[PDB]
Parts: sequence; C-alpha cells; structure tokens
Amino acid sequence: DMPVERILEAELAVEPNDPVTNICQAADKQLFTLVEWAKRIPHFSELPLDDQVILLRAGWNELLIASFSHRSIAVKDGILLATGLHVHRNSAHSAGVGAIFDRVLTELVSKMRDMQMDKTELGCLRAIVLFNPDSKGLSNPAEVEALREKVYASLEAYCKHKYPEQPGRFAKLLLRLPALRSIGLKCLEHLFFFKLIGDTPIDTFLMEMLEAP
Amino acid sequence: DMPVERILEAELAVEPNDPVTNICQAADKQLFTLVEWAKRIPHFSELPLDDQVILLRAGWNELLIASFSHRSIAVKDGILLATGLHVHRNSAHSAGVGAIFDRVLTELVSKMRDMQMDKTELGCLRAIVLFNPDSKGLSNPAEVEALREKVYASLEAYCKHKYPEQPGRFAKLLLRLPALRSIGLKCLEHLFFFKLIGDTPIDTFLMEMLEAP
Amino acid sequence: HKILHRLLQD
Amino acid sequence: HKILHRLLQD
Ligand SMILES: C=CCc1cccc(-c2cc(/C=C/C(=O)O)ccc2O)c1
Ligand SMILES: C=CCc1cccc(-c2cc(/C=C/C(=O)O)ccc2O)c1
Repeated sequence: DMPVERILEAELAVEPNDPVTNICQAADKQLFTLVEWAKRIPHFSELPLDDQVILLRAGWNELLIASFSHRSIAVKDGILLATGLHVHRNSAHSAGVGAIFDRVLTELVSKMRDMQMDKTELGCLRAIVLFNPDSKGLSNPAEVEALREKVYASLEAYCKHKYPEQPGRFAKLLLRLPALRSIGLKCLEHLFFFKLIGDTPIDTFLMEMLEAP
Repeated sequence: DMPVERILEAELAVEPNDPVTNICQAADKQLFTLVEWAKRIPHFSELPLDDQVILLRAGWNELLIASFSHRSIAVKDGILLATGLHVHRNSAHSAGVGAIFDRVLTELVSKMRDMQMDKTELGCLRAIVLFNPDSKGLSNPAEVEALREKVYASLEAYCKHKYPEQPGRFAKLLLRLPALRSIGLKCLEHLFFFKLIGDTPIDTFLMEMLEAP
Repeated sequence: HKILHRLLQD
Repeated sequence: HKILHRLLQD
C-alpha cells in the first residue's frame, strides 16, 4: 500500500552573513534531515541499502530544492533557508547567482504559491522524485518504478478527492518536475564551482554528495 | 478546442560517414520540418510571431530529441536519423558521445518501445513541450499555459479511452518529460562544443539556434 | 535571427 | 562514501 497520510507525516516530522556561505551551510544541514525524511517514506527502508544510497545520491539536490521552494511561498521575492536566514532577490543577485535564483522564484516558488500546493502534494512529488527508476546502478529498476507508480496513483486520487473542481490539478503537479530537474542541474553546477574555487567552506556531508559516482 | 486528431495530423504530415557530422546534418534538416510541424498545431499560428519564435527557440532541442527517439523504437541498440543513416551504440561510443547516447536508449527509446507509445501520445507530449509557459520573454505566459492545459486535457481523455486498462498511463507519459529535459540539456552542451571547436560543419539554421538569446 | 522569422511568416 | 551509509543503517 501507499497511504498519502504517512507521506505527509514524513513531511511534518522534519519541519524545524554571505548568501552563498549560508546556502552551503543550510544544504549540508538539510542533508541529514533528508535521510530521516526518506526513512519515513513507505517501503523505502525495505530497499537494499545500496539502492537507498543510489536514489538518495541521485535525487538529493532536487529534493532539497523542492523543500525550500515550498517553504518560501509565504515570502516576498526571496527564499527561506533551513538555518532561518532569508536570501532576497538583491542579495542573491549581488552574490552572482541572480539568474538561477530568479528561475527558482518564477518557475517554482511562485507557481507553488499560485496553485496553493499543499504539503501532501509536495510530499508526493518529492516521493516521485526519490523513486527514480532512471537512476544508474539500481539492482532492481523495476521495483523502484513499481513504487513510483503507487505514489502517483495515490496522488491523483487525493487530488480528485480534495480538489474535484480541478481536473487538471494532477497534471499541473507533475509538469513542475521538468523545471525542477532543470533547476537542479544548474544549482548543482553552481555548487561545483564553489567547491573547485574552494573559497566557500563546504561541510563534510555536502562534500560527500559532490564527489564521484 | 484542442482535438487530438489534428495533433496526429501534424505528426503524419512531416514524416519522410561520421556519426557526429550526420547528427549535425540531420538536426539542421529537421529544424525546417519542425517549423512546418509547429504550424499544423492548433492555435499555434495564432500566437504573436515573437512568441512563436521564443517557444520554438526554447523547445527545438527537446522536440527533435523526442521525434527520433520514437522513430527508433523499431531499431536495435541505435537511433534512426532523419537523413536515413543509423547510428549504433558502438559508432556513438567511438565518436565520444556514448554516455549521452546510452541515456537516450534507456531513458527514452526503450521506455517508449516498452509502453508502445503511439504517434498521438508522442504528438501531445511534443505539443506540451512546445507550449512551455516557463519560457522567458513571452508576452502572454498565461495564454501559453492555457493552451498547454488543453493539450493534456485532451491527452488524458484519449488515454483513458484508448487504454482504459491503464489508469496510470497518462502519468507515465508526463514523467518522461523530466528525462527529456535532462537529456536535451546535455545534448545541447555537446552541440556547443562542436561549434566552438568548429571542426564539424554546422549549417545555417542549426547555427542560428545555437546563437545568443 | 531571420531564418526562423521567415519560415513562420510562410 | 560512508556518512550516507551510516545514517541509513540507523
Ligand atoms: C536558490 C538558488 C540559489 C542556490 C544556488 C546553488 C545551490 C542551491 C541549493 C541550496 C540548497 C539549500 C537547502 C535549504 O536551505 O533548504 C539546496 C540545494 C541547492 O542546490 C541554491
Ligand atoms: C543521440 C544522442 C547523440 C546526440 C548528441 C548531440 C546532439 C544530438 C541531437 C541530434 C538531433 C538529430 C535530429 C534528427 O536526426 O532527428 C537533434 C537534436 C540533438 O540534440 C544527438
């Protein structure tokens, strides 16, 4: 089974200077929370430890981007980090990351706010991203797929129930994943330049995710 | 209205050495076909000429990648170009593009073959990609969105009708778009290195798509 | 810019 | 490799 109730539980259970330093700081901090969040997802812990690692290494960037995007829907022209510091449009632009920051605001944060995406819908979307069968190295790509399918079956149902008014609400949720994939890649690239130039402190767990497959 | 019948018409109306040279050659060739294909899409030609340009410049790479992926479902470990030349796993690997080529085979070509995605479903997906409201510069982002919504309303209906057996078939179609976005970015990067190094001939229309926004 | 604009004008 | 493996083992 794949109950939408326990997915939201996973989301609830994990609720709590220089923009870039704060960003690297908050990303390392949230990586611990992501592990705990992942374990509270149905059928996840019952996957072989090696594939749990592969999925978490494949999706961590998009999973964290989704979280702070939804977290910032009640914020004007800026994002709320997990450390508790706000990063606004000007501060990010003055840091040299205004472009990718703007994409997050328009393609993600604003779109979430304007459809009033709830924590259940956010939860399912992050579960769909976590259960990525395209991930290379999986011992059982078919089973991950089986789990993803059961996530968006439960999500479509919840939508048609909770929002019977909106018949395309289910499709609108899934069609944010392309932008999320796109934004994740660009954010990741920004993260790599930081590490390479190495003038920004990068703590150990974040450092571990940025190193070779 | 947004009839699935005319979308398939758009798809039908446009049916017809060194791997990389052939690839650049076929991509320029197909860019002309893409324009004609685009015009045969409902409500497209009625958009302001400037936004038609923006949408076509935003999506051309993914739109062309979708086409030859579906075209190659009846091919073993390789892709069928529009020029008519096959590029197989070894030839692409010997060209230095085996990685991105493998991603296309597993994430796209195989997935299309194994769900037996039809030309109507392919058509709608390419229409959804064409009607991208996230595209920067659009004079009316809301109207493009309105058209995209009417594309995947017609697609969900067609699926539930043509494949009532498969309730998650609609969601399986949309969840290939993340991979398509991801693969497009990497292919585009490969295209840029070609142009920069400039040892591979690049014809004028392809050359035009690779130049500044 | 122009090749695309031309083709769309028909 | 290990920080992730540890945390998953609980
Ligand atoms: C908003 C865009 C700026 C940016 C640039 C590079 C990386 C990130 C990034 C930040 C986080 C922070 C997590 C949190 O506080 O919740 C996570 C992943 C990222 O790629 C953001
Ligand atoms: C299959 C992957 C190799 C590769 C590498 C770089 C670019 C492309 C590419 C090819 C086409 C060809 C069009 C066609 O023949 O239908 C279009 C876009 C691309 O990014 C492929």
